[PDB]
Amino acid sequence: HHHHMELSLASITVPLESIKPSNILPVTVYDQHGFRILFHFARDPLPGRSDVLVVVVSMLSTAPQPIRNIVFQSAVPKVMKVKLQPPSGMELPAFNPIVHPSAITQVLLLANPQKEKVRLRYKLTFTMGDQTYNEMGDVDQFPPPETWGSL
Amino acid sequence: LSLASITVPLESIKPSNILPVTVYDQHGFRILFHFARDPLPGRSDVLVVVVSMLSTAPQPIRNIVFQSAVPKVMKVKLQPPSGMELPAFNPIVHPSAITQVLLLANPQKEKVRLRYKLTFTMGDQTYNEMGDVDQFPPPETWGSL
Repeated sequence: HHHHMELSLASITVPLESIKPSNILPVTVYDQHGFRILFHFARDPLPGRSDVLVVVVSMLSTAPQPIRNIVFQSAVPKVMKVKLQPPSGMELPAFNPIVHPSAITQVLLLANPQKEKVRLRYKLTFTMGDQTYNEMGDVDQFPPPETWGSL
Repeated sequence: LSLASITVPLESIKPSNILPVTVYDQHGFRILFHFARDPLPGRSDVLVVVVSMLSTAPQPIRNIVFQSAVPKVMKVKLQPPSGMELPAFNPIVHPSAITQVLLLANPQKEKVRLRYKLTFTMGDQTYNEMGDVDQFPPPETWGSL
């Protein structure tokens, strides 16, 4: 199964543009120093993947300073598998009212064949000004596995 | 001074290093104050504030009106905002924001305390919110942000 989940997650790239996010309300995973991480949920737009949850991670900042070398990582229980696709970028500019704000996106795929409730551990690394922060935390406000295919 | 004749184009504003202030934050709708100095060297007495409105809501927010009042010892003027609607938040594209320039005249250099009246609509749900903001930087530092 881990080999069948693994085989099913290998190679595949689900492009940002092909995802149709559900109105499920976004979950705010981190929100400190003007830096937030949000999770939007979507159905896997590829066939035969009702047991796969797509998570579009959005990283935003209203900080007065730039944020550099951003890396968001995630871990999950052995019964299921998570894969992160490369992020769109790794930096955010200081807030600039002249222009529209910016965002980093990162597509997460979560294969949960046994349809067990999801409990995710994240790790966040970012540099603001001159201190590198190393945050970690938990997320569990995921939509119920049985719906995943109708989001 | 009156702010009747004073205008500060958005493009001329340089963001300070001062931590912004979150003034409203409900239903995924946030209004933040970012401070700046007065590019117009008429005097050191006016405080420029850029008001940013951002939404992470899954529906659009329409009919957005941010108003403000201040004690009679000072004046406040709000230039026309960049818009009056925000789209539903959509992670597939870049985010959106409204901005509105707010000017504060405070010659007596007392502690600024402001009151806002924010109205907007989310679908058919209507919002009539009020509040206060009293975390402006000390007026002694308005000429050096």
